[PDB]
Amino acid sequence: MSKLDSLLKELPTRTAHLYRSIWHKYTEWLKTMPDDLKLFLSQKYIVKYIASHDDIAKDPLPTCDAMIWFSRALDIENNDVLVLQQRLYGLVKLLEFDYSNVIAILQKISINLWNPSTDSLQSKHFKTCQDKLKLLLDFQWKFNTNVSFEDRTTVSLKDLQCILDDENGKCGLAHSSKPNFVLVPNFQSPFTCPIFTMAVYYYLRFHGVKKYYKGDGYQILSQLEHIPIIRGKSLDQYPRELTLGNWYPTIFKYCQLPYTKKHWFQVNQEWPQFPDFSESDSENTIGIPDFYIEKMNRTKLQPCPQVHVHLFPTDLPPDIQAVFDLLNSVLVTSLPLLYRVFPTHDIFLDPSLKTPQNIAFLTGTLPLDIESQEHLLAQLIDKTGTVS
Amino acid sequence: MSKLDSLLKELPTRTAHLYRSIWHKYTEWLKTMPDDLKLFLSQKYIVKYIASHDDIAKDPLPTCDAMIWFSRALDIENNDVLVLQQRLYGLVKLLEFDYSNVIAILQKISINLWNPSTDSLQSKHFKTCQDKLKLLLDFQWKFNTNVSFEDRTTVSLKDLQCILDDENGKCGLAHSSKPNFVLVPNFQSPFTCPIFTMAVYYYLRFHGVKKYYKGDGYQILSQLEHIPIIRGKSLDQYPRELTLGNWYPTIFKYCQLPYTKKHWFQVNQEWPQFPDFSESDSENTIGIPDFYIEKMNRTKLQPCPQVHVHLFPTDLPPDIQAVFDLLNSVLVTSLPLLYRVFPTHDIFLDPSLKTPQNIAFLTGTLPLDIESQEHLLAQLIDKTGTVS
DNA sequence: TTAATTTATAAAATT
DNA sequence: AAATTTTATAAATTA
DNA sequence: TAATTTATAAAATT
DNA sequence: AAAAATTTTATAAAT
Repeated sequence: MSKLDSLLKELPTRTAHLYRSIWHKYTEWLKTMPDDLKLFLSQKYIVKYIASHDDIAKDPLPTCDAMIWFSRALDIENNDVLVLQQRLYGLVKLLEFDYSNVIAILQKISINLWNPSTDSLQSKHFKTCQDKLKLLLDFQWKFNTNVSFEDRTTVSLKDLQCILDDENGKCGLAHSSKPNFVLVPNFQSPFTCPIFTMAVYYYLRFHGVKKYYKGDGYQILSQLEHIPIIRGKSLDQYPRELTLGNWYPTIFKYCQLPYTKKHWFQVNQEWPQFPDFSESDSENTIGIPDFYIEKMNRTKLQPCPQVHVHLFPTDLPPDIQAVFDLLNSVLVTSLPLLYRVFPTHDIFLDPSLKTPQNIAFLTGTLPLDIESQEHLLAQLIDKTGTVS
Repeated sequence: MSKLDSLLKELPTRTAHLYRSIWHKYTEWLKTMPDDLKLFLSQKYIVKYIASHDDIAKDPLPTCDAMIWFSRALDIENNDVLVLQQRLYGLVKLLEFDYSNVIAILQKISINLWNPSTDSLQSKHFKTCQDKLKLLLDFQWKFNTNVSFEDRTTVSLKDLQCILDDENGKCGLAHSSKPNFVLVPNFQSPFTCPIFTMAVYYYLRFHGVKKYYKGDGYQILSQLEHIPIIRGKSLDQYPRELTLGNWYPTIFKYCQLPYTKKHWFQVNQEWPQFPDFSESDSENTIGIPDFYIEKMNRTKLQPCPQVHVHLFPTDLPPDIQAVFDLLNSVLVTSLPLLYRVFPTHDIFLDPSLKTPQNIAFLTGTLPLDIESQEHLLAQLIDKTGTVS
């Protein structure tokens, strides 16, 4: 703006200068879109700019400081500008944050929590594979989505919205409600995948295993208002906190990793987060740019594969169906692997998996060669009957 | 060629056709290069083509086969064609291979091997930080280059050639001789960098530590004909096979990871490998395309950071000097971090490090914020006096 | 020296 | 009909 | 019993 | 410098 220039005198020549340059770029870019004072600055465009330029992406900060300046250096609400700042720092923490460190904590347990044979733990909970899978689902969930606990128990499954977009090659489970997050399938590492986890856990939870553990039945998906993602004693509620706070150290010991409750029961800020916003498109999914999702779920976005085999019901209210079809897809996709590693898993004890056919496909071609999961196995403390 | 077409008769229509297209692409691409038959199929051009196209690179296989066909489907000598196959397959592993898995073994070890205090291990060996580092260097070295042990003992460090190219922003340690490999600093993860470990190691080898144990001296770099990348009892020789073979399991038990000797003392095929070839440029380093090096060293390529501090001698034979100055750069770059984590480390006991200045910067800026290294630490079995 | 908080123990209530 | 999430409550962590 | 890994007995250097 | 100790060499045991 004509009136703007005068306000860069007031600044040290050097920075006033960089800002001039940044500015020139961001505009000369912005001339690439359809559509003059403030609306030029809104999280959407600044974020897009920053993420779409490697040059900028690697070193975002001076750009961010610039934008917060230009913003507050214009008429923009103080709160507002600061919420911007929040989002911008979030964006960095995302871009820069290297997961390559945190990962082995994920790996370390995920595997040890899948292994149906754990001798080393006498602990009453985790007696079944369902207790295991419940906990691990929670944790994998926090790890990927970075969400508060209490918020974790606030989310009703019926709220969940399947993302199947084959136009753009996308699939996931999104929540646009109070917690704001998007989960994506990792097909290259099923075990560390929170959905594949939820798929197994949900098969045992609902279908149940005949002649072992009563399913809850899928009927209750109607007669019930709130359908917790993981179920405590009562059908309609998430497990109580402390309970979990007990389950957690029990596994962290077993895996011999140091445990801090605050990490998993409350938002972890050294860590990345999803923005907040008060059905998808090429570059974004629910409200969220895809790089956010790919980065926090640490896997490239893919289209839902099509299986022919249905372990989950095909008859169901339209709302939940798309979900269960997704869970079917992931489950059926990676189930052969699970069978080659932990054939001793509870899920395989259902007759339904005992049919000539289901046995046929569990035994057929492998999703990805074993020689891929070698490490992953290396990371547990109880070697099974199958050692490779 | 003219007398080619008739031989695509001979096959399946479909697989004739697929080759026809691969061919068309591939040739229509080569127009793009300066420069009449068998020449045109050479590992160089095929590899460049495959890697330079994301489309192919994701699914290299049909191309690779089509090429082996065309090759043997013209007059090309047998083993020769089979070598080409060897190369290609080696590529494919290189491209597709997921290190996301093998990783935590590296991590989980190197950290522990760094740690000066091992309460959980009694074993005599590795008592000195030297021994631990010796091993750790071997291990990281294999892990990064995938080389035979015997071959590991064949390499004379004078054979080593420092690559500093700041026009393309590259630095590393190269070998064009019998074993063929290139190593690169990982500045993101110094502990998991084999060059950093070789730097510290070397200081503790050559300069030694005052008041504890003898410096080997930087003189012997002339007198001796063969300088083993690490030394056993004798100055001029690599340590014997059985010894290392003793070390290794000792560290893994301590770290509670399984152990297979074949993995570290012989080529591991499941794993990738560098090409054999019988002073870099933009896209390749010794003989080798850069993606090979970035992928197998699992770090982006960068320029050598210039340091104003010299822990290594600035007076030497021109041959070895460049090498050290690299070592110095890595060492001086990452040393503050090591100090903030393991002060207790042997290296800090030298007076030279007790100078008003050397302490001046060891306490100065930090290379990358600690909150970065939380995980890496989380995997050790002995928590030091400093805890975070 | 109050808080606010993660752990560590004792009857109870349900699945 | 057993057994452990659930309350409940205090002890031991801190700030 | 291949062989490939592991432990034990005199020895030789650092 | 003389004397401690573990890589060494070998050699047998065992997987």
